[PDB]
Amino acid sequence: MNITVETTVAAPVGKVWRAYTTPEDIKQWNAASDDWHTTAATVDLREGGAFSSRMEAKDGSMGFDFAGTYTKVVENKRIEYAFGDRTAKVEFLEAPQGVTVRVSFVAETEYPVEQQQQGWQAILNNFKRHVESHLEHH
Repeated sequence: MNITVETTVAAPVGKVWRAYTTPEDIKQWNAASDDWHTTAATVDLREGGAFSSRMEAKDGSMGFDFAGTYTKVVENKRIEYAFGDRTAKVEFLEAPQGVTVRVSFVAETEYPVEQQQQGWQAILNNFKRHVESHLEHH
């Protein structure tokens, strides 16, 4: 199954796209802890480029290992990449009222379809909150 999620934000396409693939920006809404756990996020912004972001737990709070590599990028607007044994493609749409960000990915059988849908949507929602924190828009 293919799972699709979408989030619309009131921000310039260039700023959203650049923030979408900045690791320091990613840390703003993910990959951080108060109880002193080791997190790091990296993004390699180039077609064919490869990157990995990881979270670690000192006490056992949270953590994970995510890796991905880019296969195609178009007009800073259409991007396809692979992550582990699954793949995803993100599209950026310019709207009169705002910019819409759409992410489609292949379902992982180990996790419920609904849980994955909400998870990836939450990521875009975190991107929305990132915009809101970095732009009056709220």
